[PDB]
Amino acid sequence: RKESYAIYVYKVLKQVHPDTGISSKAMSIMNSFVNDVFERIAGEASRLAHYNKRSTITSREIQTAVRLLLPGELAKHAVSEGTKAVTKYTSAK
Amino acid sequence: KESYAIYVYKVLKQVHPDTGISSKAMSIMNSFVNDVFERIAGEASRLAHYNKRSTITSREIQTAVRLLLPGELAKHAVSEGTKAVTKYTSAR
Amino acid sequence: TRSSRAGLQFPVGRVHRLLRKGNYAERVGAGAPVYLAAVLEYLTAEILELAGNAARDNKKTRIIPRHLQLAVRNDEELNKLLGRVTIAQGGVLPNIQSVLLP
Amino acid sequence: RSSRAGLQFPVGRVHRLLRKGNYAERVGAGAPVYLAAVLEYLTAEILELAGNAARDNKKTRIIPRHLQLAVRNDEELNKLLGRVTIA
Amino acid sequence: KPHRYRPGTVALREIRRYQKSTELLIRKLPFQRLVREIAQDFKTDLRFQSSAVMALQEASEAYLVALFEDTNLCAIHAKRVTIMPKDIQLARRIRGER
Amino acid sequence: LREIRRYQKSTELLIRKLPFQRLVREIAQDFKTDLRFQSSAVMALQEASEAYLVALFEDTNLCAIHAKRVTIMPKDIQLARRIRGER
Amino acid sequence: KVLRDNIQGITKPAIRRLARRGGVKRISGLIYEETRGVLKVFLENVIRDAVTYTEHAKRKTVTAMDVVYALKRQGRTLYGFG
Amino acid sequence: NIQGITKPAIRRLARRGGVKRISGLIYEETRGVLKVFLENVIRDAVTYTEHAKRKTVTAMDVVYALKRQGRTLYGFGG
DNA sequence: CTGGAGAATCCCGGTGCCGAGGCCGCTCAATTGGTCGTAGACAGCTCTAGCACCGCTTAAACGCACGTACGCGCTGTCCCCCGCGTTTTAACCGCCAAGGGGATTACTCCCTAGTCTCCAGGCACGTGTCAGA
DNA sequence: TCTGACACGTGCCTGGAGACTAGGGAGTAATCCCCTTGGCGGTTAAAACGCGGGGGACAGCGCGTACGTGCGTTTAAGCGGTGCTAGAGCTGTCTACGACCAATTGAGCGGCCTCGGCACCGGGATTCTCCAG
Repeated sequence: RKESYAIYVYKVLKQVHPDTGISSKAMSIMNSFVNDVFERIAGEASRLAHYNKRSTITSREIQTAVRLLLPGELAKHAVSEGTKAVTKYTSAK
Repeated sequence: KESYAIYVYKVLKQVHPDTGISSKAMSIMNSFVNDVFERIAGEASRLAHYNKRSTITSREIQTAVRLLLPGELAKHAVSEGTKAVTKYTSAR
Repeated sequence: TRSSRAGLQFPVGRVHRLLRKGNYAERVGAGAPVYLAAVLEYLTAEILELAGNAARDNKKTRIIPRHLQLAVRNDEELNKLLGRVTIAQGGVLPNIQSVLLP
Repeated sequence: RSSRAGLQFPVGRVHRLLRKGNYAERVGAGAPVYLAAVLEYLTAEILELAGNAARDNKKTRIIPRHLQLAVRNDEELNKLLGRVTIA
Repeated sequence: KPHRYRPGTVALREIRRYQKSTELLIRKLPFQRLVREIAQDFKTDLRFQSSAVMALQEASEAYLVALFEDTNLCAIHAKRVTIMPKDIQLARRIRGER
Repeated sequence: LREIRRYQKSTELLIRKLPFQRLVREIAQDFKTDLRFQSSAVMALQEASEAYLVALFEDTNLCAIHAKRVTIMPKDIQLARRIRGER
Repeated sequence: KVLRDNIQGITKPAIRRLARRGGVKRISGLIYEETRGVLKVFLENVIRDAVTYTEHAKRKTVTAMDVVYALKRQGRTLYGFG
Repeated sequence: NIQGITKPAIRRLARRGGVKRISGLIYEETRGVLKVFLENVIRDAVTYTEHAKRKTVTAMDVVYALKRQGRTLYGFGG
């Protein structure tokens, strides 16, 4: 079998560009990229989890950590796409 | 003092029983030992993480120190550190 | 599943699996996986947009190392978050200075 | 167990900071023993530097002036600590 | 009739072709054998990856990209278009490692 | 003695507390409504600032020394901020 | 309550102490305010992530430990403040 | 046998890396630069090998090493 | 001074080399509500310092007149590392095989964190000279 | 020259230390396998040596220029001097929240494939440029 973190990446690619191919090297770029970005963000959430002196990591630490790492337009679509997406989910359980 | 105070001036009292010093340099060493401390401990954590191992012991500490600061300082570190571990394995 | 119920295209279950099995600490982030999935889906969408269109300017539909690195680096803030990274299959950038002209 | 390791520095204090640093649940069989012995070594090195550097001026105290003497004359940890200022 | 060039047209081919096309150029297997021979000083009968040595070529060329660009900046801020010992070493230094 | 001891021997903080403390207060208002008349924290701000000036002026200084100059042009601090990644 | 023009609090003779401590000669007055600009961007970065830190800590009178975490965020941790 | 490092081909991927001019002094010192950096990645690679019980190193191990050395590369997993 | 042959450089275009694409039951991960399991703020406020409180001369910055004291450009200068070019020598590309420990599955011996009891060095507070300002 | 906070000791801990108490992960045996050892053949990756050409940074020399020094000042700050409480940590707890599972259900997993994907020709079209005018 095969495994990567880019099958949903080319899914969203077909959501944006329905007739487009993908190189295998880019699939591993996306996989290593998702893991790298994940460990960085979870790292900063852990660091603030020290800083706030909580034994709990909730969404507050991650969101503010994202606010720490990316400055302006990533922040635009981060609170916009991120927070609005959280708004889209969190009305229910 | 919420620091490494008591052991630093403990051995400083072992070398100089009449010692006058300040808390500020002790805070400097507090940030130093805490800083290098979390460096080495984080290195052991990701060290066991990368090689798909669920154990962190003096091998992870040992090799982690070898990654952060090798050399003859590491040779004396495993010398007194390892022989010290041998002592603690024999004497408690 | 809850991933669709979150209004997500990315698997919220699998992302939460990265959270619990990632071991970077009673809970994990409440809205945080939705948040990160939204951001990563966004920046993913623009980088796929850049490689698809810019590569499509040469009639090709996949991403070459030139378009790999260029696709990554054409976002300035993503370049800031990835300033100390190495791009495997990247080659170079179009940063040709006039002093870089022979 | 620290004095019962015959060593100068605590294994339980440093071990408690290891645990509350929250790395993994499996703490080592002798991981804080060996780690505390290594920082016993190098901390003993910089404290011998503190005794000599304190005694530079018939004193028993190093100050950040003396810490700039030692660190700005240091190679190992001054190499290892780059972005660090002693106030 | 000899199709010889202008002094910089090779570097023009470098920027146009070699800055446009971005592929690895040195053969993986001899460098993999170099990793074997250098690896002889560590441990007997190690196995490697083709992908590890291709990663060595990738990290090698991107390494040359970073060293070349900050080496350039060290040259050009000092009003120089060529590269020296002092700008490669200083270029490595000014990151904050040295 | 002028440069080394007069210009280089001083390591204590150099500015009268209330004015630059109000610089900390003023600029701190200008981003989030506030660093205050802080006794030690404002001193940490000045110490941090001047230490950062030690770093940027020192690698800046090395860039000056190798480039056959003993004066400054802003391109040096721009390159230092570039290679550190401040810019 | 209203504060203007305190950038000269980073005084010129202090710039003589550290800048002339660096050994650089003819350190131009036309560059000092630009250096204060570098000070401006750096200090607003560390005050930036600092006020996000104490904003998470929801305190009104900021402690120096917040500044330590701020420099810590940029890897420029210094000794002598905790 | 470090002469497996073929210097004109090293110049070729230098050109591919965008290098515009190379002085004559650059070659041996660059062999020093790749010598130290390369001995770092093979070095810590060997430390990972000695801590574990494998004889087959991976490209992901090079990812781990570059993660320690601040030149992390994608495109191989991890 | 400009301006094309000509070698480096694309543009579809077909065709499958084979990889981007080709596809469904199931299973391993996994959704939902109670119990079990559980961590941080809750409003009010205490005493160090937060915000509001204040006068003068000398504190260190600001400013005037010597005065000094440093980079930077035109042009030469002779500098020197580079590239064409076929050929240079094993290495390259493509071909492979077959069991061995690599990779994987199974056996085996192991398996120390959590709570409480034991306990003793250590923290804030208080004296006082030689270390301290 | 002038003198007071940690050495030292005392309330008052409070975290090291250790023994139950269930508890689980790496070394290793065992099976297929990517390639190690050994074999194969044709094609080529790349670059010493010789010829060919321009090219790199940097000083001679001259212009030059500006903040520091010296001297003097100068109001906010130094230094001395206010007041009720701003707020940090604490106060007890409510107020409130969360994993595993009873129960299991759904898209990747497992399992295999595919047919045209885009690499390689096919032929043609760009292109810009460095040696010609």
